[PDB]
Amino acid sequence: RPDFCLEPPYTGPSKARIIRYFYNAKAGLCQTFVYGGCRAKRNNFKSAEDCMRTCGGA
Amino acid sequence: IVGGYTCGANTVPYQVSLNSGYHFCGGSLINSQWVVSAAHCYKSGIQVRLGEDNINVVEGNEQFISASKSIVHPSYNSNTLNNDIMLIKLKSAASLXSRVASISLPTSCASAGTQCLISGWGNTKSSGTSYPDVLKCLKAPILSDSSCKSAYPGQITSNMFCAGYLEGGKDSCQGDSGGPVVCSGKLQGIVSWGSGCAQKNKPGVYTKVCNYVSWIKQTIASN
Ligand SMILES: [Ca+2]
Ligand SMILES: [Ca+2]
Ligand code: NA
Repeated sequence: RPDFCLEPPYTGPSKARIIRYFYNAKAGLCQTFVYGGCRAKRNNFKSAEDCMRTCGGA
Repeated sequence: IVGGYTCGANTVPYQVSLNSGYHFCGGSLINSQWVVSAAHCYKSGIQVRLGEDNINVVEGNEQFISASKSIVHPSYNSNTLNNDIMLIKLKSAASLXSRVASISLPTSCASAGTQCLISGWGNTKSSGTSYPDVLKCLKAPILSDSSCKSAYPGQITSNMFCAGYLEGGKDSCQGDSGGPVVCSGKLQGIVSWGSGCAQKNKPGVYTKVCNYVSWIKQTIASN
């Protein structure tokens, strides 16, 4: 099945500026991005630790 | 705010910033102890920042007050964004003067074409990223329900309304959510969502505050 850890970060339609983490497969590390507040995809984490635990090594 | 202008220090006294280690949403002060924002702006450890202009620097007119309560509308739907409204109680009453003041709730809904003031510390670019230090403002008209539904087929509920310019270039954006849309001195909208920011044929969507006046008054009074 498709690895959700490899999907580009998704900001969504809502207009909040919430800082979340996504696994950047190209760089091999969890990076920060702007989440709008709704319709979050799975490559969206509240902390670097959650991101590494879920997507580390993807 | 994309395509707007610098409001001027404390020219929008009811505008507040919701901070959780950084600015993430806006809000509107409706009385010394209550703020109206968006339901999708619910977040842990909210601190309401009043009297702000430059959100990155202490200028001397700020009041930082923690949220003691955050009541999301009971019918809020996180999938459709219907009923995107939240009431935040301040742990301690804010000191109102000219720089920190409440905005009146509407007595009736605003008609299409009514010019309003939209404000916030959100992204100022339609393509790319640029967050301002000071508060940005934008004059924009309420749009018809028909044009709003045409722009967003099957997404507009009776609790949402569009505002802006169809040609693009002027709109609210990420970081503006929860903020005000004031028309003739009344809070008619809450920055909610849209397809990107300032895109042609994609005006901003806002929570219709005029549909919640009774709920707002009763909820505040019972908390
Ligand atoms: Ca990063
Ligand atoms: Ca400041
Ligand atoms: Na200033």
